[PDB]
Amino acid sequence: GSHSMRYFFTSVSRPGRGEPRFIAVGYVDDTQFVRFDSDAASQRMEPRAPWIEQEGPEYWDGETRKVKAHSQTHRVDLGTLRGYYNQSEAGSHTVQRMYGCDVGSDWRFLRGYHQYAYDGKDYIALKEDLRSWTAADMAAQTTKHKWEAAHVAEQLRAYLEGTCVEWLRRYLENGKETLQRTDAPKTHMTHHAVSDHEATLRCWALSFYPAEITLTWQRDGEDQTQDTELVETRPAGDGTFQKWAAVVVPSGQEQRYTCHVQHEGLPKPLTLRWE
Amino acid sequence: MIQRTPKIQVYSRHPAENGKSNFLNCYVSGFHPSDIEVDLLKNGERIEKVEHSDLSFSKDWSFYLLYYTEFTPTEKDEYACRVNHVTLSQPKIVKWDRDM
Amino acid sequence: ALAGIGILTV
Repeated sequence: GSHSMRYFFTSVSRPGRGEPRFIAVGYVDDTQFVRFDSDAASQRMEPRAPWIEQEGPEYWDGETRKVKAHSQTHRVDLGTLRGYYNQSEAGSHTVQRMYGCDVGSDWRFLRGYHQYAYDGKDYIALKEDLRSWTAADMAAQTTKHKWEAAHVAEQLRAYLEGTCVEWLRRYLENGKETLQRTDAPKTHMTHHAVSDHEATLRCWALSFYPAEITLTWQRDGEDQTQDTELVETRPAGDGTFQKWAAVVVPSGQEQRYTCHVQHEGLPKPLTLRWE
Repeated sequence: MIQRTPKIQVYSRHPAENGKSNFLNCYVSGFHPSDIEVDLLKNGERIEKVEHSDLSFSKDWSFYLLYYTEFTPTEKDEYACRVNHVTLSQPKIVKWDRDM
Repeated sequence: ALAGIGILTV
């Protein structure tokens, strides 16, 4: 019953087309709760979940000031990085940053993170001890040194293991009805002939929360990973998730296959068989 | 200069039942850079008033977005999602199959 | 809530 709070930041430059675009988003577990979009007329951090709307003007004003400061730093980052990598002035580039914290079922701190990528590649990351940095580049080593002199890791440590966890516990209680819910997957199988001698067997998991789930097919109780078509878990759009797994079986062997479903919402993992 | 092709899934929020209101979704994921074009089609016509989630990314830095529109499926109406990205030499069209 | 310190330019 672990949880987490995570902020996601994306900055994309657009040469000769004005300011870089900046998008910030925040999540509690798999539920998004705030956003900020540099191209929006609002110029404000905005609510994306009903339980966050109760926060007063002091919270919104504060998060707006901070998200604008994040936006500005990434503005600068973009130009600095072109320079470190001596690349053209006219090419669009992307910078990404993510940070947050995880807590266990007891809501105690498990780990913290703060990572940064340039054009989709790891740039610099805070290690798990929250004291050292990983820099897989000569340019990333230059950033590592400035961040070391500024004692940035010590400041992030206080936030990740203190402030970050403090806000996650508050959001978890304020939005308990949504965030502390366990919606077990509604399951069913579909069968479809593909030919005279083969049929498709699809196992469905619908309307579940949280998103974490294991869904597998086995033949005579044996692993069939190679022969299983498994789609990545996807959002229904109403706060729940969906996933399906399928195997092509020779007609008349339906009874040899079993779909297995494991999810926090289920007391006991489920085993289904077309029968 | 990393470029990753988007995975595409077209599907309804609830089980498809003719004459009953629902949401048609097009979930694009695992792509980079973030520039992407996503349209929902009804019998080959681009649907207006299609909304999408706020841009976010996965643990491997790849992006994901959900496009969505409210619809009422019928027996004869065909739906599809068309996606264009720098990794596709041609816009990819994925047709909606109510069993997927 | 967002972090208020430690977000330094690269």
